[PDB]
Amino acid sequence: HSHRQSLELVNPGTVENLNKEVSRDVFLSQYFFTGLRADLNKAFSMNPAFQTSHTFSIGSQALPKYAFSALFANDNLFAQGNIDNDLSVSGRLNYGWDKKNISKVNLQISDGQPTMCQLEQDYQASDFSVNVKTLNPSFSEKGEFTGVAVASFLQSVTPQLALGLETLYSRTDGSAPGDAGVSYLTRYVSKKQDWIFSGQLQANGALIASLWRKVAQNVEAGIETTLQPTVEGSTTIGAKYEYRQSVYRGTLDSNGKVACFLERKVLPTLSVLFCGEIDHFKNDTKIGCGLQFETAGNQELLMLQQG
Amino acid sequence: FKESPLYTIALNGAFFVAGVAFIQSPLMDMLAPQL
Amino acid sequence: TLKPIRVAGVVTTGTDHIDPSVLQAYLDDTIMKSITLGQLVKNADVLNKRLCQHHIALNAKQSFHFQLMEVVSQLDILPPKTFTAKTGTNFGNDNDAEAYLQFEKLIDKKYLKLPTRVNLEILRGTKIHSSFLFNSYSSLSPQSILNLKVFSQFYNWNTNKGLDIGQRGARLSLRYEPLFLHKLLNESPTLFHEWFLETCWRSTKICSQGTSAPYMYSGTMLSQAGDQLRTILGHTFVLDKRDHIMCPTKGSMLKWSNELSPGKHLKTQLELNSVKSWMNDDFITFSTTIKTGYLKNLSSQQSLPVHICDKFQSGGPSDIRGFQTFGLGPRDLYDAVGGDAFVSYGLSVFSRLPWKKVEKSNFRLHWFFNGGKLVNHDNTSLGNCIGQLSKEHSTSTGIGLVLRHPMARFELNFTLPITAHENDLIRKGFQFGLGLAFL
Amino acid sequence: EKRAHQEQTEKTLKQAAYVAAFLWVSPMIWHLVKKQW
Amino acid sequence: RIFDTFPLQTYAAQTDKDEAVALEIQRRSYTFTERGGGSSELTVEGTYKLGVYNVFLEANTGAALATDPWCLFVQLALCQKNGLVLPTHSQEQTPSHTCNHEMLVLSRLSNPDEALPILVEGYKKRIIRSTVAISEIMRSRILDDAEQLMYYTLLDTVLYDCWITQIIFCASDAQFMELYSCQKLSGSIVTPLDVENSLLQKLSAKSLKISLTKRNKFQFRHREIVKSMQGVYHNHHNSVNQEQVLNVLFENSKQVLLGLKDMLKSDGQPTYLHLKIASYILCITNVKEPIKLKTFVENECKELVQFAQDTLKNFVQ
Amino acid sequence: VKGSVHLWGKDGKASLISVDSIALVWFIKLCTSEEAKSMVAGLQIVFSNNTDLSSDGKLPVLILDNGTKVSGYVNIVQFLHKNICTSDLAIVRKKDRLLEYSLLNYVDVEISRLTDYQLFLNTKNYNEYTKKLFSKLLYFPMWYNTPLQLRSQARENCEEIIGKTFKIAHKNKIKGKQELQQVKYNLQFDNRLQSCVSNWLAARKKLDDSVILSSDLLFLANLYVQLGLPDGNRIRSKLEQTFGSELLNSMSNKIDDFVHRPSNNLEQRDPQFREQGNVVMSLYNLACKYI
Repeated sequence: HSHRQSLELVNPGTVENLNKEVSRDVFLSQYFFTGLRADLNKAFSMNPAFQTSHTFSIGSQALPKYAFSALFANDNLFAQGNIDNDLSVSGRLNYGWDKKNISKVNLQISDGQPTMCQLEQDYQASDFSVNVKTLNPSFSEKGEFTGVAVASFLQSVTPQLALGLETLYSRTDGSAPGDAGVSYLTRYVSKKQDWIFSGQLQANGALIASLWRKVAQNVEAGIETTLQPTVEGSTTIGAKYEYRQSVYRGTLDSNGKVACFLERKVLPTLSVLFCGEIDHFKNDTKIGCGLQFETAGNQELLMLQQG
Repeated sequence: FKESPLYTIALNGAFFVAGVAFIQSPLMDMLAPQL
Repeated sequence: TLKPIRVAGVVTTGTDHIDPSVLQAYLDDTIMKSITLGQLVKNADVLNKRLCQHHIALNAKQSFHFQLMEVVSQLDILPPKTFTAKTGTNFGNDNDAEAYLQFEKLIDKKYLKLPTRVNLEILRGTKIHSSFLFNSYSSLSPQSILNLKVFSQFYNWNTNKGLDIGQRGARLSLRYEPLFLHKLLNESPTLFHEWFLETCWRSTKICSQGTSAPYMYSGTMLSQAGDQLRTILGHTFVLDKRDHIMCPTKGSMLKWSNELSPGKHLKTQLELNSVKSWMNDDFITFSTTIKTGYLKNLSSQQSLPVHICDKFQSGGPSDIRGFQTFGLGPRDLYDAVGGDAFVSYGLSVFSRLPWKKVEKSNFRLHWFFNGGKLVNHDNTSLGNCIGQLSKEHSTSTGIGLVLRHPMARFELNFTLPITAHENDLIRKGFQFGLGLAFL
Repeated sequence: EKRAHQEQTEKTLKQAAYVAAFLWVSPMIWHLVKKQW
Repeated sequence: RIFDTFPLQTYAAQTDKDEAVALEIQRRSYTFTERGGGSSELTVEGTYKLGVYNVFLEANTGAALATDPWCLFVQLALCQKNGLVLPTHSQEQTPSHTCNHEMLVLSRLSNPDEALPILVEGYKKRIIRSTVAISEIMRSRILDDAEQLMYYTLLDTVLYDCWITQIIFCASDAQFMELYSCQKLSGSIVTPLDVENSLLQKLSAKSLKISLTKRNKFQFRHREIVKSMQGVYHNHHNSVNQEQVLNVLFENSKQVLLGLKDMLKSDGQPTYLHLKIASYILCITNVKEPIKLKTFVENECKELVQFAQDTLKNFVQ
Repeated sequence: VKGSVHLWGKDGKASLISVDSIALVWFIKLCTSEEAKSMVAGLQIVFSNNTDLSSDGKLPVLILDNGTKVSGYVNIVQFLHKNICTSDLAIVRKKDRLLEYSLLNYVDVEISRLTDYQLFLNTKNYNEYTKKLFSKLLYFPMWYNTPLQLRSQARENCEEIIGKTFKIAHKNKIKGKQELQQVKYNLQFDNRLQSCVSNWLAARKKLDDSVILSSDLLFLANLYVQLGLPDGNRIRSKLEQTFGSELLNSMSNKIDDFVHRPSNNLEQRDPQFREQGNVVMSLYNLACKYI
């Protein structure tokens, strides 16, 4: 265990964030919506993070008519609770026993469906990462595991490459053995951090190949290719401009559809947002407008925000 | 003329490599405005 | 102190938003009758509290050291005359949390010489389908206020949200609160009266699938659905001699409510609460609550039945722990049809946590005993009503943990019935309840 | 079929564990390869 | 464990009940008596109650009939199938009670679909049959004859639409609320409580009309005239197109009524088509305001009003 | 009778979207006798393709030069049949008018509902054929709302009758669930269609079978629309096996004969600007609706 220290192997990121830059930062699929949306976010404290958010939406079905969320976060705890109409409750609780070990629990209640609980444990070593998440644990009369178990390991062979595997075991009812799936993950980061590449091979032959590039501090791009006999393929290109006044995002798919999403900050509190997707081949177009307004709960932060 | 799943996989891979080449080319760098 | 001091002269700053002829009444009636220094200090405190209550200033500063005869200095903070947008959350008693958005606007003195305020509120919630509220407040006097409310709200009421209630209308209310009590009632007891007149159009629908169950389809509940318009007069008296509203440690509180629908019905309700602490650091607290209510039908020959929403209901996590909501009283088939007379009592005891690591926290151990009765009395005699209201009660006991935060009260209890009826909705074991009002 | 599926799942998980061990020992193998070349 | 010992004591069910409610349900219920003699041979679990909009007492036979064609058709079908006899007055005229079928006046808000008639069956195990269920039950008894099914579907699509449009538009609120509302009335404003009943009709008149346009896919057949009722503009663009729609319905319904006179021969027990024709005739000849449909059926269709009276004599003793 | 008839269509043919425009051009082209020709003489066919002229939002509309608007195939033919001087397509006798009206109304309210299901609620037909026609029928800004409106309408009439990566793989079972649901739905539709058309055939035999009535042009129009869709082979197989190859072939031969007719009686007219339905007229109508 001496040449390992001499090589100075760096700790790789989480297995779930191999293509995080492309999936979240670049592409606007996650942040796209339809109809009219208004958000009111009020913050009560800074060093202990604590805030609430009221969401009022109309003109669309994906966004609920009204929603209320409240989150708190101290140095080593995170607790978020959200309530949506028709009595849908979601709660996330993350605790870090140490800088390496993190335990998280997600509990959702639908008031008419069985309560769903997911427990995840993550460990970040000096040069490898191990995560294990369990969904709906159960034991039968034979003492056998029942539920969903996902165990992923990732190790960086060199400070530029990272290889890992993910194993899924899914037993639903317990009468029959669950299915097992193995996925291979590979990640490469350039020396200059200019561009990164990611690849994933699933158990069913599905392929994911993503590339992320950062031209400057205000311009990023990404390209994704997904594949799955009966197989289907998709190619997506996305571009993001991050400016001090506004944020622009555009995306185009190989099927001939395009989408745009802009966030314009005109006031220190109010910030408008527009989004639009057009598919000329299939004749399907969706639109969405929204606004975000921020307030300070206590007088100290109110004065700080006012100036 | 193939019209096969392997053919469409190869076509998607060709699209991906063409996009990667475009990104690596100075055209993508010039696509970014100065500001 | 007993130094003879007269007051002549008030230097006001930041009072350009209020008419001097209006501020003079406040100043006179609160501070320009003092004859000694202690009275002057008490009157200054009363004036500050009153100006905070009437939304004349968000913060008031007072100076007395200036010099028998002396001149007092008053400083206001100029509350925002412009628009005020707010968002908020409220705790309904029946395990429902409501959210609301509110817009406030103060009217300039050149239009109305009386301090006036207008707010518009949009509210949603667990059972509240929707609510639109328009409130207008006017400070007619330093010890009197007038409110005009226009409301339109739709929600679900009964068990499993079986019913659907929609109300539209308007009410006008006048609240009177004396500045000083008359020597009988170093404390600040609260006392106020409120007189209101309301008109409302209400629609009741059975929002329950007939294939689901035979619930909400009894003979009584089928004849309740429909539309009705009504007008009611009402009076409310509150006297609160307690040191805190949400965390009492000593003292008593009394509430009295009267409602009259002319030629239709007359309702009276009374509630008494008493709290006493015994140990060195409020370790053991004993709270006793007793509520009574009586409803009479003024219609001729027992015509014009009283609606199900105007009758009393007993049972629930808040009212009587150990039973389900709408879980007491007579039933037609499986539905609680309310009652005309009711009595309820609670005998709670609170203890602090013995662990000195966590002992100043609001979390406390709780032992409670509850009970009561709800009857449909014959309209003949109060004697018969009391005779049939004093036998075969429905009691319960339990132990649990309570968190009495000033914002809200949370309780997690293990409850066990002691007496009940055959058809009562018993709730044994663990029960959770959050809100503001508990027995 | 049933027990056959159980055995197949066990074989897949054992192969996954073997590949995990191979990945764990991979950095030293690649360091030795680089030293040789 | 020990939970079974709690409650420590248990009393009988509380038997006190409100008497102002028992009188309300007694003036809104009408009892179906048996054909030949006796009271009945039924238990409380075998009786049913028919929920209808309202009730009117006809001049000729004096029986109590529902004010809606569908409710009256269901009432006649139930009387025919079980051999019952039409009521004559509310149960407040007969304080003594026994186990009989009955007809109950209910608000349309007494079920999620906001429609009547409904059927309530059983006491301790209670079943609610809605309007759609009643319609599908009634429509499955005429599938044997394929020609009678064509006539049956013509009555409740053309004539039904004409009746609904006329009653909603060409008649005043005072006439609509007399047929499709359970609210009380006296006809003379004397007491201060009669002023309060007059404002409720004005306020809730339009809300009851919107609920009536959803009973038989009326809102789907006529989409552009049920959206003009849900707004306050009174524009003349939607006021000219409306009278064109209401004019083709009346012209089509005259053909239906003139063609029905040619087949009105009942050789014994009436079929479901004769009962449905009689229901429409009896409900049209009840309206007081001079609507065009009533004028037509009273001036040009004197042979259709005698058939309805002849078919009604089979159910009143 | 002098007026104008507005229908769904393009360049002299009626689109498969509307089964009442297809049956209304087989009507005017079958009025050849002396009595029948005077019924439709004076009418002008316009393929306006804008619903703002309709009195109830449905496109086949007759306007008699003075504001009198009659909408719908059944209403139009019933209005025309009562304006006969009385001095191929046959005119039914007085003793058989109620039955003819009953059959026509039954087709309109029962069998014309099933065609909407195949046109909009059937995914294989909607995603492949239905949506492509609107882009050619309407103008560019008004290209996307009409298909969604018609799809939403077509499911309101048929409700009670017919109604990381491993996580993605788990969600992929939705496709199999959808396939099972589609297989389930194809069984209710077949039974309902078999019952409706069997009832119509049983009732139709009471009339004369040697003539062509107004109610035959609508049933055959529904069959023509339903058997020309991409998924029409399954329907053709299901109907044939339970109603007879000879009967199905006779109906198809009648449909083909109706399709291959000379357009002599028919006389088109190019739409005028006030009845175009372009962006300017759409904005004018939107302004007038609110005012």
